[PDB]
Amino acid sequence: KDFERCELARTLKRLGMDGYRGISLANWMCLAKWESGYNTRATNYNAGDRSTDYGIFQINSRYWCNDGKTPGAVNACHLSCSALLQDNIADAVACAKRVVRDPQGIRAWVAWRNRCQNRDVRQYVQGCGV
Repeated sequence: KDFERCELARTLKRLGMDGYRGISLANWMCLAKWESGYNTRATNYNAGDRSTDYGIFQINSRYWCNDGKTPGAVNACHLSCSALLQDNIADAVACAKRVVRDPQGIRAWVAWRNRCQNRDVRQYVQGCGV
C-alpha cells in the first residue's frame, strides 16, 4: 500500500518510533519518503552486489533479512524479506529499529544523508497531530 503522509506519521508513532535511539519521527518520515515514497511493496535490485532493498524503508538483504538469493548474506533482523513487503509495517519497523541499534544509527541509509541530514525535516510531520 501507499501510505498517506499523516496516516504514516501516526502509524510510526503508535509503533514507538518517535525518538527511538534519538531519532525524531520527522526523520523517519523523511527516510520513508525518500526511500520508497511511503510504499510498502517497493523493491530495488542492486545488480552490483546481487542484493535487494525491500519495503517502505528499503532495508537491504545482504545484512538485514533473508531472501535466500543474496550471496554470503546475513539476516540480522531474523526475518524473511517477505515480512518487509506487508501492508502492516510492524515487522519493517522492528527491523528498522534493529538497523539503528547499530553504531551508524539513522546514517545507515545514504538517502537519509542525502535528503534529510542537515535539512529542515519538520515539514514531514506538520499537521499530523504527532
